[PDB]
Amino acid sequence: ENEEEQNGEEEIVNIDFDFFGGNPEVDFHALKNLLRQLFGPQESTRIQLSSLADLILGSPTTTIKTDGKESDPYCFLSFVDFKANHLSDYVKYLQKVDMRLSTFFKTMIDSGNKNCALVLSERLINMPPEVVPPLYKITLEDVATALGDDKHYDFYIIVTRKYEVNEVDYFHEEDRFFEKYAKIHFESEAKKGVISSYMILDHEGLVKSIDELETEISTWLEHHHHHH
Amino acid sequence: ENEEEQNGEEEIVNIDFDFFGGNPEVDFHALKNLLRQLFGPQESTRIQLSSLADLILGSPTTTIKTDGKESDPYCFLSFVDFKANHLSDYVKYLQKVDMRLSTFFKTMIDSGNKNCALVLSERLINMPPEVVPPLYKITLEDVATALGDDKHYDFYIIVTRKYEVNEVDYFHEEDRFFEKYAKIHFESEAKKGVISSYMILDHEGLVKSIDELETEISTWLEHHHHHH
Ligand SMILES: [Ca+2]
Repeated sequence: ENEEEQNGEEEIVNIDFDFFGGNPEVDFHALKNLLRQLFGPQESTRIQLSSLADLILGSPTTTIKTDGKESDPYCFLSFVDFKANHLSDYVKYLQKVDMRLSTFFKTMIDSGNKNCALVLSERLINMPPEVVPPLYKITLEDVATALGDDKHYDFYIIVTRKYEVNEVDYFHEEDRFFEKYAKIHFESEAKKGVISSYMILDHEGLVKSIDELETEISTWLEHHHHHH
Repeated sequence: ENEEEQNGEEEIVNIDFDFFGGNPEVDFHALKNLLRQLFGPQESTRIQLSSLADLILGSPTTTIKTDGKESDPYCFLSFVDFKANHLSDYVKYLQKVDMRLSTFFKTMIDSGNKNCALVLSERLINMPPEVVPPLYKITLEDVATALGDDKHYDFYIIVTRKYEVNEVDYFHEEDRFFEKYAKIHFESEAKKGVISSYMILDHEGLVKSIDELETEISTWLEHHHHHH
């Protein structure tokens, strides 16, 4: 059939970071395990991660795969809509994390017309951090294009994880910038050296964070990995 | 059948630069046309380019393809062995280019112990120049791995092309660095605004040139496109 198969085509390692929309036929298992990594072994027992993975797969979502469209995602970003999922298990969880979250939802979001995205972002720890700017730009475009009129979310709820080095460092280096612009930031006590961290950002702050995150490599990736 | 085909897999453009060994079953036509571009319309009538492309396909050669292993190379680098091909049409051509190349060949032949690569390097003008450091590193490894003992060629004869701006500029930005380290470098008179340029480098000068050429992006490519 294909005379280039089994004919020296793998002599050179070629690791490519290809971006795909969330695929409900392929991505569920790997997404569920990335959520387990994000929330950690204790909080994973407190969230229905199967339900959250299903929600993600019906939401604006971008994955990164190095082993083809058929393979597992090694990184994803998803913007889950708060108001449309206001009765979801994950919203139920977030309402109980801290009064700052429940107060924000009630007073800033339920109060009026402002829209809130629940950000789910995780990747295997060997994934390069320079994929993050193109990842956010593509997924933000998914929202803006579907909403039309260059609209966007007003606020973003980001859950992430940090660690004690014996000093605290970041699994996701972009969180350094998110923290700089966060309207609200708080963290749980460390457990097994890992800290659960919660940030509320407005859209201006999110965009500023991604701009400040840009490197020569992430700009290169944006030029080669983008919507039509 | 592949259920991920015709299922949203092209929503995001993903341009990747994959590196392959020279493929005699696929690459001949494109290599010959890249040789025509390299030598130009006048000198192409003075070289048997079919014979040269055949020599390239039997030599250490790396190509870059964006459209898969079955597609045409858009960039290649080849090190053709001088001594093994010392009666070839291409050596005959180089001997008559200029007394400065003929004198170098004589000094080499008479030495009896030095090895020289005939470097053939060309790419479509839309290819990004940052691919050049990983392209050279992979092809040099082809030589060193085959020979063992970290051995390498002593000298490299590079034919290239430059152009008159109406000032002289480079089709291959790496030539600016090669020129600074060249054992011998001379150029023919411009024809139709295009200048034929001839460089002889020793291995130390070639290594220094590639190191000077490295950028954040070319180093990124090296980390993701390399031998096993
Ligand atoms: Ca790349």
